Amino acid sequence: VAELIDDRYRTTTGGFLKFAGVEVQKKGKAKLGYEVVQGGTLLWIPEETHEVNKDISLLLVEDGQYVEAGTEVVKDIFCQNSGVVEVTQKNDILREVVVKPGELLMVDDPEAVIGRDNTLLQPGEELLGQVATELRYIQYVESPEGPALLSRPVVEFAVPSNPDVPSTTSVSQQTGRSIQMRAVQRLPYKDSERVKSVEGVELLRTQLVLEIEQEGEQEHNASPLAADIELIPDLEDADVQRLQLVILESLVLRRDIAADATQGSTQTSLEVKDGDTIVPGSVVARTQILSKEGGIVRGVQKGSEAVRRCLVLRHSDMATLNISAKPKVKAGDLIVAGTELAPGIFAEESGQIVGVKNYAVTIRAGRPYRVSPGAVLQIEDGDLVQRGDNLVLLV
Amino acid sequence: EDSIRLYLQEIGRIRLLRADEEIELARKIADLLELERVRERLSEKLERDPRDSEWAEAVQLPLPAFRYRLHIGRRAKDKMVQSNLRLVVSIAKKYMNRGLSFQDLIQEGSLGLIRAAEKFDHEKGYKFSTYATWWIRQAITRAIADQSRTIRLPVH
Repeated sequence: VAELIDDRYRTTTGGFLKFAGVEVQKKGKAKLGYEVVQGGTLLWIPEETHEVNKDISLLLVEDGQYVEAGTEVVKDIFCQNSGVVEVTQKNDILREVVVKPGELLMVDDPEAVIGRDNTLLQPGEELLGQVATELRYIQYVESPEGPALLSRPVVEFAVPSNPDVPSTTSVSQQTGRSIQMRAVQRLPYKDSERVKSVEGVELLRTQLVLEIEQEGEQEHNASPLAADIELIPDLEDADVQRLQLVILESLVLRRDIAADATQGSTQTSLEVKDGDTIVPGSVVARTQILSKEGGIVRGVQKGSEAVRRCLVLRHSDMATLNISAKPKVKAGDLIVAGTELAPGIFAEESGQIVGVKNYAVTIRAGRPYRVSPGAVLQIEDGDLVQRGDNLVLLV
Repeated sequence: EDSIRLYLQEIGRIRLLRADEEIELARKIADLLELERVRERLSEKLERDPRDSEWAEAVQLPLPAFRYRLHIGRRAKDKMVQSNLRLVVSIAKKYMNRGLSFQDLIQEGSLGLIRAAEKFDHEKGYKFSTYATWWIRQAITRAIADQSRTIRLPVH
């Protein structure tokens, strides 16, 4: 949503991630992608680190003691220090001072330093007869230049699956969609890891990875977008945003309204309550449209009407014209328009008459065009045009 | 259909080889300084240079052995040179072509680079990133305007 503050697993001096008994299992996203299940223990030895590969003998690096309580001199850099300084020369020139916090002590009585070595003061046990105050992480080895002890500090805190659950309650419209709350912490890193001198105020982050699982997209609208947007009717009065993190299948329909002399009047109808899960079988949205003038709408097809052409009958469609002539024509004579066509009197009629015989004709309107062979057509039959559509061309 | 692209196109991949070899070069930076510096101090006492290899070093130096000091010390101030040929674009951009040509505003900048190495300064405390440029931009400019209007101009 939003990013939380969790001061625990902060600090203001560097590190050592030598932690205890937190656990992801390494799982790659011991990283962002952070797991944080289990660890009321973060055994950590904040520090100073200076990866500056530089010529040998700059100013002076001194092992065997901590430089100065406050900003100390080193080699043309200085130090918001916190203690003992692993001095760090290696290969013809030196590269990275690693100061690690605090506390020299003074190991004379030589037989000391590794005489107890990766065991610190567990606060509870103590080493050569010295009150055991806190976790004094034993310097791995210590005392070069002979006389000066170290077991450094440690720092530690308890962080469980989640040290502080937020809200933790969430159900959704869910006609099978399945949504979930989740406030995972986040983790500076894992014992693969050896920290250095950074903000160090970054060793935890209980933000929200809140997800939405389950397939069945049919009712589970945008699953691979089961993905948040959040709005504001919960701004004040229930001021808390409803934090749906809602998704959306806002199907878009044109007005489809134009009363076209062929598309016509298109009827709009809904069912919106504020939402039946697209009402399994819904009257969502409608577009009823109309057909031109009078019409035995006829041989007209199955809705989609890919062929907008629709056989259909108006007063004018059938040519309705005085057959004083004797009963001569019938259900579909082929009038190509000629002479003695309305016998005695003649007419212009055209196309395929469905009869000329009460004296009122039967032709649904028709009109011929001689052609040639040589042809390249488009229309075949049952094709009510609109204008200038292409028909049978002749190269 | 382009030599600028060429520069890319063969040095855009050129890296800086880090600044560690600075000291590896330092050894050579000198050493060359020497090898000449003697050999012309020796020009300069006499013979205006006997054109002799040994005199190429005040201290003794087996011909092939010292031939290894040079060439190696040279590739030192040559690879690093070719290496430090990326950020230069900065000077190009800042000085587009200065009424000349992008390229000529970088090849004249190359007159820098060399005029860095040499008086780049080892055991300094940071790269010529604040010193190499320096030359660079003081070597271009000087050019640029020396260069380009077909009337030289005095800088005053």
